[PDB]
Amino acid sequence: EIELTQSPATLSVSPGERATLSCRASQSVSSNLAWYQQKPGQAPRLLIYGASTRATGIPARFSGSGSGTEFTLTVSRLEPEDSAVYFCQQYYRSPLTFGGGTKVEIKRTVAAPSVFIFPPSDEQLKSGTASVVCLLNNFYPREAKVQWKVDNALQSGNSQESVTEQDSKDSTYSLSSTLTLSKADYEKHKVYACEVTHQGLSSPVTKSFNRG
Amino acid sequence: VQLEQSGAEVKKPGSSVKVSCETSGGTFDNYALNWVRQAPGQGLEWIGGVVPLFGTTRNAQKFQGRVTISDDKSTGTGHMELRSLRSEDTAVYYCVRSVTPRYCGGGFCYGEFDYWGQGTLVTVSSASTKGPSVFPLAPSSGGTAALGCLVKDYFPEPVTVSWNSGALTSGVHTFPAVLQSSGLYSLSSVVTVPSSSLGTQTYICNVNHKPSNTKVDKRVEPKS
Repeated sequence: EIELTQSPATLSVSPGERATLSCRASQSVSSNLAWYQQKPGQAPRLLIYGASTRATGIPARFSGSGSGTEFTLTVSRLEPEDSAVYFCQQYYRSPLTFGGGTKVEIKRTVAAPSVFIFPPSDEQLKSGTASVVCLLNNFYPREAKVQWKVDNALQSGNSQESVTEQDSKDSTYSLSSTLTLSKADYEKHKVYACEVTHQGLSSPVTKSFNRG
Repeated sequence: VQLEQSGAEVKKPGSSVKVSCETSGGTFDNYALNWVRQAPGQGLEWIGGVVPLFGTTRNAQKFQGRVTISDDKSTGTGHMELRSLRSEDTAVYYCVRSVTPRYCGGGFCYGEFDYWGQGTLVTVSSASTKGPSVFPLAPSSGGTAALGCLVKDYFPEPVTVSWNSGALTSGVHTFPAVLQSSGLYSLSSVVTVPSSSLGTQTYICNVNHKPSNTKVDKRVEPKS
């Protein structure tokens, strides 16, 4: 039941600065701690076993520190490859527990999205549904607003969207809003558009297509 | 020098699942096989382990009487079995090997988790599996273009995609599946490509969905 509490949960730091995570055991694990790094998609990779003894093939930018009820993993001069969630685990006594982790965004210069709109396929329409897709590629800060306008009226409740984890080279994000309609409702309306507000665009951006 | 786990199974609630850990390369000096799971977007949860050294086992109480962790001395591989499966067990499972111990007490040995496997997603659901349908995100316009593939209405995760049978890598973005109202997932993969490229260069997306043994390759060309 050794509850490990990782604080803080979110971090955004500028490249080449210094990120500092803390793991704080509830009941003194005493030097028997580990720090794993999980990049997007990938399995975890061990960084630091013992309190602060870096594992094989890890660069020395990563440093551990701590004993008993309080620990610290710090990374200096951050590369963009270091965008990851960071977990701490104890092995003092069973059962083995992990912290909830600490996602770390790597800051970069602001970048405006490229926007692309994709009309549904003629093949999909023979099914009985229609799927319009808006793509905002390679952009930063993560926050963005994507609004769907059909027949020029604003849409609500009929789009989902999903965003990538921060890219590990450029430090950007990419996003896909998908608007879904039945075939019939899609054939009655003519003009389809997604309006994109982003901190790196002086004013909103619309990409549109007229059916036919 | 790395661990290889079985494919991603999907089991109905109340049944059992077995996950393996063949070792690419040879076997290697290690003392422990453990398993840790990570639910969809959650953190890590230890499941249990063997230490053949002492012939002993540890589990978490979630798994008491439900789990069995095996280490074949010869092959250097571990199968792992989890019975009486709940919807709550749906997660990615990780094989983990440890090389040298760091504390032994009470008949078990604990250490660093030196080596991790690729991960294995087992989904527990009475829902029937359905494989995807794949439609093209064709492009149009004079500089860089963007084309894609839409993977719709498939129930068990996961779904992997690649472009030109792994040939194309740069500027590819494949999005986190979103679960639809229907109860099926949907996913989109795209890639940014020079405008001059089209017509000449062919673009095909290859999407596998092993829980249904279906792979579909889809050709993506600009439309007339």
